[PDB]
Amino acid sequence: EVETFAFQAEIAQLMSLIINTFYSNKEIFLRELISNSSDALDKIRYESLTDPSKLDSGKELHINLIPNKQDRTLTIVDTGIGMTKADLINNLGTIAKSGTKAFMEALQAGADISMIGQFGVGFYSAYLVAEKVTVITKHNDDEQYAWESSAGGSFTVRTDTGEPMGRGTKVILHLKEDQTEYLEERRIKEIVKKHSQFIGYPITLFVEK
Ligand SMILES: Clc1ccc(-c2cnco2)cn1
Repeated sequence: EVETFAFQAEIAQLMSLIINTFYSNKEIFLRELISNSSDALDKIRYESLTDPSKLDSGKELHINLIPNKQDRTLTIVDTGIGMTKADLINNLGTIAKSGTKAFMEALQAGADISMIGQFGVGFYSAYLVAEKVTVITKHNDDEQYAWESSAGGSFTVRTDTGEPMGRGTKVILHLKEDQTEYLEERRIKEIVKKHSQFIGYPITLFVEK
């Protein structure tokens, strides 16, 4: 059973700007998604300080980067707090309407796309490199769900029958044909070292057969 939703107009406009603006510094998508994972891990860690049972769904707090050249996907997995169905529908747990308003003002006031994370909407930088994004998520208080969008003004949500996750979020980037450098080990390592060197969780770059 698949539910299809329209993006709020302001979010559709944000996505269109990300997809259509000429902007060469696309590699920041990875910094933004790793930062979101770190924020999600901080949240479950904080809850666990007063309620250790919050980690019954998984004690390890980490980030995995999983390239797959056969599927043309880069997957960012974290064991953070995850998202409820309501969070997914409400712009993946962001205040994206107000964040977009500020971001678009800043761009007209001199800012560039790399600054997107200062406005709480860094997730959408995935569309710098991905033609489709799938988000699989499991929060302690809800079931496992899959969100997906190829932009174009709509997203879907369905219960996920795939591999159970325990707790956290998996962002699957279905890369554009001309963006496959982001599956190359040396390129990913370079981006992590440049932009994510102070993230306080282990970031494991998986290798391929
Ligand atoms: Cl990641 C990103 C890329 C482009 C823009 C933008 C806004 N206005 C023109 O381009 C914002 N964020």
